[PDB]
Amino acid sequence: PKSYRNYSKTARNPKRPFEKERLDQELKLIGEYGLKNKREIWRVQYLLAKIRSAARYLLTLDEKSSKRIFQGEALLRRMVRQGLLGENEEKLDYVLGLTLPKLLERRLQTKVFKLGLAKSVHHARVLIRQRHIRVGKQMVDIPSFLVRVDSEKHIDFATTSPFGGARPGRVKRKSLKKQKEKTEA
Amino acid sequence: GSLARAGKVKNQTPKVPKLDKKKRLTGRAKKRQLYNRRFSDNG
Amino acid sequence: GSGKPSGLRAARKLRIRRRTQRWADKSYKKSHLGTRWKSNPFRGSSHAKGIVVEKVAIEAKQPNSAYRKCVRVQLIKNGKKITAFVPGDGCLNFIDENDEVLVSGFGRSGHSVGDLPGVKFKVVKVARVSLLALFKEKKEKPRS
Amino acid sequence: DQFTIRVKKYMSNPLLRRKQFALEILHPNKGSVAKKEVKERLAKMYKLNNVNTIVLFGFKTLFGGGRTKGFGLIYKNVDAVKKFEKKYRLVREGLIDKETKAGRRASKELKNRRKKVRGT
RNA sequence: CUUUUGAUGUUAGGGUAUUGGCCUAACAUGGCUAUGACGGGUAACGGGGAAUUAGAGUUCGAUUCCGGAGAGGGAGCCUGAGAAAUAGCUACCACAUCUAAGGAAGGCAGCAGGCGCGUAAAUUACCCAAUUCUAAAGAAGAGAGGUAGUGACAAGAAAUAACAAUGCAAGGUUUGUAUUGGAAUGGUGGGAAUUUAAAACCUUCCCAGAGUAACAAUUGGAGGGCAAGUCUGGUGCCAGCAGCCGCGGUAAUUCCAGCUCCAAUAGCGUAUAUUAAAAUUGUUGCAGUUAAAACGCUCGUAGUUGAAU
Ligand SMILES: [Mg+2]
Ligand SMILES: [Mg+2]
Ligand SMILES: [Mg+2]
Ligand SMILES: [Mg+2]
Ligand SMILES: [Mg+2]
Ligand SMILES: [Mg+2]
Ligand SMILES: [Mg+2]
Ligand SMILES: [Mg+2]
Ligand SMILES: [Mg+2]
Ligand SMILES: [Mg+2]
Ligand SMILES: [Mg+2]
Ligand SMILES: [Mg+2]
Ligand SMILES: [Mg+2]
Ligand SMILES: [Mg+2]
Ligand SMILES: [Mg+2]
Ligand SMILES: [Mg+2]
Ligand SMILES: [Mg+2]
Ligand SMILES: [Mg+2]
Ligand SMILES: [Mg+2]
Ligand SMILES: [Mg+2]
Ligand SMILES: [Mg+2]
Ligand SMILES: [Mg+2]
Ligand SMILES: [Mg+2]
Ligand SMILES: [Mg+2]
Repeated sequence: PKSYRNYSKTARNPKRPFEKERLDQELKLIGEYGLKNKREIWRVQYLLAKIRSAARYLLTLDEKSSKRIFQGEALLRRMVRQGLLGENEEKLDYVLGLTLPKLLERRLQTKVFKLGLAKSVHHARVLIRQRHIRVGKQMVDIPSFLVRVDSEKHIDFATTSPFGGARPGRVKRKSLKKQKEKTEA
Repeated sequence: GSLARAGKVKNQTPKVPKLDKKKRLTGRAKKRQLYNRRFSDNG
Repeated sequence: GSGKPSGLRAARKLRIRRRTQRWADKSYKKSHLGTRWKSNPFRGSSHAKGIVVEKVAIEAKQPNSAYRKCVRVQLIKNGKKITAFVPGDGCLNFIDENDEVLVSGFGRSGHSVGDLPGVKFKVVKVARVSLLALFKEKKEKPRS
Repeated sequence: DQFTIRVKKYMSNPLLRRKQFALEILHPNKGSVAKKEVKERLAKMYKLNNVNTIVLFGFKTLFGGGRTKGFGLIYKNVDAVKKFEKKYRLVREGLIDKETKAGRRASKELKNRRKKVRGT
């Protein structure tokens, strides 16, 4: 038989592919938050969009309808966890008011850029891919990673990086050292 | 009529070969470059 | 009044009229009549393989003035003779007078395309090499 | 040598004669530890005079190094292990080996039995 | 339309594991139908579902599960609790293999594999380790099943740099971009650790290990629709492009090139189908003086609709 390991599309395409304004917006987003394609943006939109849809559905139901209170509450909690809302704006009408910036902010690369670590967004991204960075014990080499506020404070260079204390341990620095040694002897 | 003329114009045109270029940037880098060209310094 | 019945128990009429009328829609008729499979060379398919019978010119529609290079081919599947326009600046000569051509639609289901009168088909492979590839030439060369 | 083994969902089981557990090997920085050392450590932990009542398996080393999960099985005595461990695991451990080339030309041989009073 | 040939019923039976025109006999003359019977078609197995939808819907559903059916085609049996079994049997038909010509056996819509058909689809692989079944039931078997192999069907993540100096640039000192040059790192190559039934991958560590980081991004476009050139040559109503409108008759922003740019990017085109776009099938929700469309007119059965209380 077929496997049961079901799989799903994470990103819908646009609809109108050469609308100018939209394109420009996308480009701006890419610039600001160091993203590789429009695909990343689309993916994040999709992520946002599902949530938004859920919120809308919840709002269609009245308060103290069981579903609304439970599912809506859960959604709100999730949003809070994600670092989308926080203290002031936790009422389910607010989770609609999320935009793409709010979501992109919580990408790991963005966070890295914010919290010193690298001079740029691009730099941060490359750092992340190059096996530096850790988010509480666990290393992580995907820049997309949506950091939750619980594990925002616990971000730094990993245990095993060259610039997190674990030898120059490179093709470069090590090679240079070797060369120096050779020169000496 | 004439199937004799099939492949006229292409044949006629002089073959100018491509040329060396600075190996282009790709993905993220390219996007960054585009952004720079459009909005950042020109804006 | 609306035209249609809007009774609560009206559903039979509503369904039935729609069922009869659907058939006025041209597209729907094209989809759901059985003559599709009968009266179509590809017989409900994307492409078809046909050996060539005649390299032939076709004079364009009046305003434009060209002789478009077609290939009258016989489908192996169906035994059907059809003209298939060959793309490229000089891609009639890239095929042989008897070559196993793989021919696709032109882009408009059955309906004919552009300057051409009644050639609904686009040869897009000869002796298993891609016509496009041959046209580019940097990619490939026709094996025989 | 700087590696702690933390031993999780440990479960005595006297239906078999074994202790099951999940098994996380924290080895910050210095990556990967061989099974033998782990076994030794386990032995040290649980008094456990002889090393080869311990069967370890499923050691995944996790992304980034530093941690490494596994499954520990610890039997009462070697006899117990012999009795209810599957042969492959035993072989891996090094208690036995039958390198028997039965194959699945065995199957062919079997189906070539039509009329038997056959050694042949 | 069904009814001699059981169509509908009643009686009596026969038969069945049991009910039953299921079959027989005898007797009624019923039964279905415009709320579509009976035919015909389906490129029809049904359903759970799939795609696509704001909401309706439209299409698809051979295909992970459930059910049905079939083992070349019909038919017939034996065994057995259970088969009208097909890696049981009998027979015929249609294919077809061996034969010393007397006979004999044979059925991949099991797994691989092959020819054919075709637009169209993988290895004659390893194993019972897991999941299960069967057994005289841990201990044996299992092409059930699993594991690899092929695999751009789909689906997910994600490299192809980054950074700092001066040089140059523009902006109200900072961003941007040409020289240098130390850091970073996968990839790729080899060992291990592990993984696994045994390997292979995954991850893991250790050696190797980028500057044109040749470890070289493509695909399709740049008149409009539609993001991007009235840039350079070639062609000259020719060749060609162009889904559509159009371009080409020596300035072609459309052909053929080169350069530059744009989009999506390890993907991007083409084709056929389908959904949306389609309030272009309209229940929501179309239109009918003149655009397609109020029956010539009235009566009228079903149909739909029906004052207040
Ligand atoms: Mg490392
Ligand atoms: Mg009778
Ligand atoms: Mg069928
Ligand atoms: Mg089905
Ligand atoms: Mg079929
Ligand atoms: Mg067959
Ligand atoms: Mg049978
Ligand atoms: Mg068989
Ligand atoms: Mg047979
Ligand atoms: Mg097969
Ligand atoms: Mg295929
Ligand atoms: Mg088993
Ligand atoms: Mg199988
Ligand atoms: Mg434009
Ligand atoms: Mg085209
Ligand atoms: Mg010109
Ligand atoms: Mg051009
Ligand atoms: Mg439609
Ligand atoms: Mg609509
Ligand atoms: Mg209309
Ligand atoms: Mg009219
Ligand atoms: Mg009238
Ligand atoms: Mg009436
Ligand atoms: Mg009333």
